[PDB]
Amino acid sequence: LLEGTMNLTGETQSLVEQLTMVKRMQHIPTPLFVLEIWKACFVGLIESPEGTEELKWTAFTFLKIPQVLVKLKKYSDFTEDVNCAFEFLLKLTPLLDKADQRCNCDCTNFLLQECGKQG
Amino acid sequence: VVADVVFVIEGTANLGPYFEGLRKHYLLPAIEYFNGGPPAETDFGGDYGGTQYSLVVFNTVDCAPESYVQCHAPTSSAYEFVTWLDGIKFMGGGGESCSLIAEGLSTALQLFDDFKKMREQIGQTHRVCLLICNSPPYLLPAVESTTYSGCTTENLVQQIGERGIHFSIVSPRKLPALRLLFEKAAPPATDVSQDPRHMVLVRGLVLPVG
Amino acid sequence: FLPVMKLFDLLYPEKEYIPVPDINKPQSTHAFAMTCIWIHLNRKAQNDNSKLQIPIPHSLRLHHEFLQQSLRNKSLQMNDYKIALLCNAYSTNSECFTLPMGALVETIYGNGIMRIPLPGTNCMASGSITPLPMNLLDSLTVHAKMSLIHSIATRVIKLAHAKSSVALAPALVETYSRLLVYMEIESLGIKGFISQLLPTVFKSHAWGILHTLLEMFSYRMHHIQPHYRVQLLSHLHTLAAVAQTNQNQLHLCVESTALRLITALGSSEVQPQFTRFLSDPKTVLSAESEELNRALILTLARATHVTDFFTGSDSIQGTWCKDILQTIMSFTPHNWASHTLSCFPGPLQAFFKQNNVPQESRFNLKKNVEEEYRKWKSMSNENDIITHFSMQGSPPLFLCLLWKMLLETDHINQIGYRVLERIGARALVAHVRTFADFLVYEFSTSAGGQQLNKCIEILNDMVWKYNIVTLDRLILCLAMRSHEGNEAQVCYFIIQLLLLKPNDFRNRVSDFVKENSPEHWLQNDWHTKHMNYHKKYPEKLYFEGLAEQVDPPVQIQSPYLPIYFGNVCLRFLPVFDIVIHRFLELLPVSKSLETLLDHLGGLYKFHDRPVTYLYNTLHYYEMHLRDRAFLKRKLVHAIIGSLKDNRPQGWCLSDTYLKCAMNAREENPWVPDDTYYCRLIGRLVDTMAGKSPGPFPNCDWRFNEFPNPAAHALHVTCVELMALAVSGKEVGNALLNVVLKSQPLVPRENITAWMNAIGLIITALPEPYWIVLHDRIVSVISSPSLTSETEWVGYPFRLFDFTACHQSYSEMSCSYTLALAHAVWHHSSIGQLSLIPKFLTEVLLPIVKTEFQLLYVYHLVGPFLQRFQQERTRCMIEIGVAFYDMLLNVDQCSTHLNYMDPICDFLYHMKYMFTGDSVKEQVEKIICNLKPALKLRLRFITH
Repeated sequence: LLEGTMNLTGETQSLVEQLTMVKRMQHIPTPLFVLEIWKACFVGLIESPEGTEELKWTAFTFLKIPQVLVKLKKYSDFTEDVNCAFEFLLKLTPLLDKADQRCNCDCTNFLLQECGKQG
Repeated sequence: VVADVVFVIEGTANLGPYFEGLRKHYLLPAIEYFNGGPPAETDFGGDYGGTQYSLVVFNTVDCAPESYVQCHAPTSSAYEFVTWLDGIKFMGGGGESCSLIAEGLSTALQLFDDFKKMREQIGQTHRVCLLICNSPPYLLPAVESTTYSGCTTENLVQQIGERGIHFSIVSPRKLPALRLLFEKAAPPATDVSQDPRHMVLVRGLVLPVG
Repeated sequence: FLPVMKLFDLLYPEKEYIPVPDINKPQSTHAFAMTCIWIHLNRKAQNDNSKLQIPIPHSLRLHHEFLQQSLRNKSLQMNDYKIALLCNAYSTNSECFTLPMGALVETIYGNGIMRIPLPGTNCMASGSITPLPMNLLDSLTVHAKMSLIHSIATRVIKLAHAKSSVALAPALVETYSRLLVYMEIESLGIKGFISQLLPTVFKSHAWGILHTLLEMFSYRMHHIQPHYRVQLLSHLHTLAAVAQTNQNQLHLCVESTALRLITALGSSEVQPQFTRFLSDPKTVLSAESEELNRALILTLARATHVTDFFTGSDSIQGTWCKDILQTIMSFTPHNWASHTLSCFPGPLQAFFKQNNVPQESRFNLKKNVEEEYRKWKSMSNENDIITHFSMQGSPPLFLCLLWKMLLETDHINQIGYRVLERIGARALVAHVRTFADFLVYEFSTSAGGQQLNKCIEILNDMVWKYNIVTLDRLILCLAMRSHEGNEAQVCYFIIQLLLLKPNDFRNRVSDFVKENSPEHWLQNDWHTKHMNYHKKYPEKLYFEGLAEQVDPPVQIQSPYLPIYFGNVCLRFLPVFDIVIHRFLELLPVSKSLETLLDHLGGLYKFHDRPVTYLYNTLHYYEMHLRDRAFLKRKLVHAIIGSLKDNRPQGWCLSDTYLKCAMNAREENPWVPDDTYYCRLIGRLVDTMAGKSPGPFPNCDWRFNEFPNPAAHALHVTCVELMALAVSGKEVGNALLNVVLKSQPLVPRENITAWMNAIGLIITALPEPYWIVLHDRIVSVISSPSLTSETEWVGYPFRLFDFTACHQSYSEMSCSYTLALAHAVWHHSSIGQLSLIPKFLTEVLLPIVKTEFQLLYVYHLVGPFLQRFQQERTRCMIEIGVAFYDMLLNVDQCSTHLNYMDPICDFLYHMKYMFTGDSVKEQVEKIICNLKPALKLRLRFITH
């Protein structure tokens, strides 16, 4: 949520380095890790003010975060863990419905097709 | 009746031991005469009409970088005035006999000017000034005052005597200079001393005869 | 009191005088307040005068000078609020107070001027008819009001002790009624009214003052604390026991006042009030009048139905109701009708199935009537006639005798009025009772036709032309009978025809509702319109028409008592409520209720509590009105639309109800959507949150039936929900889906107030509305998220923490139904909570199989063992056994538990706090069947 709010324009490698650091400090399982990434992205999209910030948050969740996950996969059985995290997330229907009301469309469909495109 | 009471006290080692006696015999009854009946904790400040008391305490020149006069703001409570009279500490003095009466009188004059700009509901009131001193004046003209700088005690007490300010002197030791100043402050156109040693001359105010 | 001075110095920094405001506002009395404080400090400083004298400040000298000049003026009138300022400032003066005090009292007492006549004969009251206005009494202080109260009380005591026939002033009793509203003069007010004033008025045997005070309490009292109401009911019963009440005007007043207090006992005051009079049950019951006892039993029925007192039990024994009902069985053998008995609670039905007293046959009554008829036509000596037909203890058939007399002779001889005058008021209602049975038997046996209209005309002339019986008394004695089947249909047909065939009641009702208004606190010309009515339709109470139409016309000149408020239309109203309940109880007479509410429906403008009446009616007759949606619609629209003139737009029903459900049915009932229910619950959360526009207009809660705005919002919301044509399960599910389903208009970060309002609303509704929460819990217990998928297997003690809703991680109906279940059960009465053990051991226990469901049931029920251990201890034990049984099923049907430690600590906490050792024998069978680790931690349970 900090990288979304302050530096959208930062490079993904610094963010991947920081996230791998945090995963090594407190020993975080991969499904809970990717779940916290998606939950943070969606919560920050819902709480965004209307205007440019909402466009910036949609870009961060839709484009930057999928690229960050790809770099984590190279650095690290990632597909099973991200699929587990997606089922973890799909239990949370009120978050996804609040997001869908702000997205004016089902945003989880676009997420799943985008993560399919990235592999 | 409405009264603008200003006390001018010499806060030095002389008047140190004698002050408690003077307060019971003369100062405390004088406050009661202005405020009928003794004060106790119900009197409230802030009535701009009415009697308003004030203190000016002065010093000698040995408090060398400190200021010479400590003035207090006007109060309508006689009780706050009594606590102020308790709160004086007499610590000054040294190798001298005189004190800065000109400073205390000049700030008393500035008090009476600010009083005169304050009360406009009444044109003129009972404007009473007391001087509780134990010492002859210095020969310095007044230095730490604006609009009354460079004035001796005689000129200032002339300006007190004209314009209708009732000037009084309470002294525990009988002195010539104080008597001369009292004679000079004559308003334009009774033995009150309980103790023979005390010299008390009151132009204005009523104190029980002893 | 001296610390007020520094506060005044803080709030008032000024240099000059503060100007005097305009006196023609009441709020200008708030502008003078600190000067009245200063006067009150000066007058206390007058004691030890020079010691701490308090001078007026320089800012307050102008207002003090204004008060000095206005006291110095002696030409003082009530046109402005200068009189109020003078009373407020100088209420703490001995002789400076009397100069405004007499100035305002003499306008309302009215000495000297004239004597103005009250209706009837021989009534003359003191002159003044205009009372003090409300804003004047609201602009005095408390001490001025206490002095005015004590002055008026002493005046009424003196005029009581003067034994005078000059009645009390109308302005005086109107003003005293307006002053008993204030609960801050309480020890001088209603407490003194019932503890001191009324026993002395009874002691001096006034009957002039007593009738005024009972009239003022019946027609001008709104918010009375319930113990005063029960004390006054006891005093009315002791009064009706004594005082030789041949006065029909006094006995009618005390009987109608007790009827007005019984049926307006609130549904939750009954049990804590009547447990105080339990050892002395006779004090609060009538011993002679049966109808008040039947009204008390019906009030008991709807009180123990609305609060659900009897669930969690099925025996009436061991409860406070048994003593009351037993003491009503003596003094009043009376058997309830089946249609009426079918509506009661269970234990009341089991009580009234026994103690059934048999009754006389129809033919034996007919033979007895004919015996006394031939004895009247044969015997001729006048004093023997008068003594025989009014023998006390003889079967009362005298009104049936009169019926047969004016049926065919069409007149009455001189002697019957003498017999009636020797009977008195107390036995006369027994004569009305047997006359009612005789009426329904003869009307059943009569061929309907022109003979039927002859019978209805002679009954109408018995009511009005001869004035033998009052209409509400007759209709009450008809409606509270015990007849079955077609006889009950004939009785309610008699009531409908008697109200609707002549013009004699429709004229009085129409003329009263077109020319009056219920807001008596806003009116100053009440006595004028009262005299207009009582001129145009005089109410005769001591057999005046019979005294005229007797062939030697006997002139009676008996004195009438003071009547300021009372008339037949406002004496019919509680009887009309009972009658509407009787028409709902019986099936095939609903068209009579439709035409009654069409004609006499506007009379409910003057009902002191219409919305509580509708809430009690739809809540108690919900099983009957389930399939008659049109009748329920007609009832609520009549009772509400009677009031659409006085009270503001949108006071009761939502506008989207007013625009859709105010239509006729074309077999398309308006099925409401979720936006409707979100609007309703939004109105309740906005009244309870406090809102400056406010979804309701703001009223004067000193003069409503609801004490605060929240109770008003809740009752009109529940009336609107029960008045729909949609069944209970759909309304309850839609209320739950306000919060359970995802919804805009329901903000996150404000969800707990919405769950709070759903708890209050759906608890206050009948059984088929709040039973659906059990189905929702069952729907989430058998979910894939608790049973098969722990795909989100997050620590369940996070998952069932609802406050997780802080971050947007609320799971689903799991935590949402847990939160709404806690919000509903937190507001539930104990009779509604006591259906939880049946729901555990019958529904939930055959489906708890995994550990998450067991923890969900623990999270669901565990916080309410405090309520069970406090109030009803069977159910705590049954819940404890159910907990251990579910633990057994999950230990059997699972490989291992991950959370054996919180389960074990919960069970030890439940033992050491709530159950103790009542669960000993039945627990150890369960503990011994567990797996070894759980047994190793649970071994200390068995000691």
